[PDB]
Amino acid sequence: PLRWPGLVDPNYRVGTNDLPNRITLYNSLYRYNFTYPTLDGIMYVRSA
Amino acid sequence: AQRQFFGLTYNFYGQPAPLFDLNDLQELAGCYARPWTSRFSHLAISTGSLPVWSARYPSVASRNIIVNTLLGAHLNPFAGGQVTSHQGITWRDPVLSSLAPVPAIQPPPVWAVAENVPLDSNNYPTYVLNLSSMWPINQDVHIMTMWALSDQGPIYHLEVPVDPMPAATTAALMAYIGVPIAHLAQTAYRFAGQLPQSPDSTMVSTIRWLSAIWFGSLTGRLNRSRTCNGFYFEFAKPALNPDQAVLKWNDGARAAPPAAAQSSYMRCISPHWQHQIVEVAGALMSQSVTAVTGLPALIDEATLPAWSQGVANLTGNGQGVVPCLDYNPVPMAAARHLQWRQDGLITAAQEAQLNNDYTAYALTIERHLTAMLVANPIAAGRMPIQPFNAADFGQAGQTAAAVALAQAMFV
Amino acid sequence: AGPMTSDPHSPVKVFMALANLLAQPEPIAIGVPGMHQTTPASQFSHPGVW
Repeated sequence: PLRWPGLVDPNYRVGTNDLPNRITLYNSLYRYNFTYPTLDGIMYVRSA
Repeated sequence: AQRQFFGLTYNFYGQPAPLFDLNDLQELAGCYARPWTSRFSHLAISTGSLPVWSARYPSVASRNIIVNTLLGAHLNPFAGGQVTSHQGITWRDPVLSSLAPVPAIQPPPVWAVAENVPLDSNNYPTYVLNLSSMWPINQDVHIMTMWALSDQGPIYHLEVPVDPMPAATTAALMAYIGVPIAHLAQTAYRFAGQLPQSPDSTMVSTIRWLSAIWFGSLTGRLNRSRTCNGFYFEFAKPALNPDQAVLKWNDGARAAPPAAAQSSYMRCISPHWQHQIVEVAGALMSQSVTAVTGLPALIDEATLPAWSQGVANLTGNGQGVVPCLDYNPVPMAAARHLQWRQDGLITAAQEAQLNNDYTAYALTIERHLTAMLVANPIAAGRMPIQPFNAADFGQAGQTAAAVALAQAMFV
Repeated sequence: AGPMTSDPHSPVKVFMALANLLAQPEPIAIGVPGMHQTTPASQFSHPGVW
């Protein structure tokens, strides 16, 4: 069970690990939806 | 820009020497690289992604704490006007670009150890003469001072003007909507860190507002029901991990500006801050503003540790003195929840549940930290976590006054 | 043709248009951080940048 604390441990808290010593295979993470606007998508590109 | 700063080195908690080993220096400022903007290089969106739970540096604040202690051993030029060496390591150049072992031919004088050393920029003229390149030192020294001045949480400053937000800040914030607090804090640190800026700059006002909004939402005064010009912060569920906040903009009712300009100093009164990312990011973000603009006024000595009593250019008890408030997260959370119920965002049943969840969460942080301290006794020669006593987790502090300030701050 | 349109910002835009053409002979201080007398007038499209 030690490698799956976030799956079987009743006392598991989101946002914890033991990374420098052991690797856990089931965790919680973030995901993103960044967009990458071009320069002209930022400002009025024309003459100023 | 700003051609002058003042500072104060750390305090030895009874120990005879600054608390860090060679490995700490070698890892946290090695490789002959510039150490002057590294504070966020070892932070991320959340604790789950960080190795802050075990081994060396077993706390969120641990690394930055050690950094501050490390700097205290090498900031002598701003105290005595001369570069020195400590345990065989010194600066490579008068510009203080980086550290290296001492040369064998003409070693600099060995630093005489001391604690709580006041610092003046004027003691080292070459700094001003090379201000354009030595600017990053200003920010970090300020940060170190703002932390060194207090036990438990670091100190930071808040203020709200009587005017509405300028358009420039509005547009900037409208691009920072979905960003978590940690990323926001990095940009503020990155901005003020790398090149001189005048206080009359758009970013400066922008970050100033962010600190205000963060606190207002932290106290629960700013919510979906009531917002500052449409902005407010949203906090994660205590049932999973309340140590997270993101920016939000909303069509809710807008709070009126205060009758007069409000300002004060703040700090966390309880050890929880050492392992709570929102506290660290909020403090650093707020401190960045004061770094570029300097301290508006002397800090009140009334509620500060003994070494902080009457520090020149930093603390005072006279007329021109701004009080400093403090709070404990647990009572703060209860106040925030209560405000939500009164605004009608939640029912009474939910409010009781939220208090139980948050208290349970906070208990884990305390239990982790207290166990971590005995694992790293300060007598070992390095301080990964600031010492504390068990009763410190129970202090209510000035929390009642704090929410009162936000009450007056966002009418 | 100013007052014919329905854009609330139309008066300001009309004003700035002339201001752009008179930047050299009649320079003035536009007390808005982030704007200048030579900013294209059509872009003054918000309150608070008045």
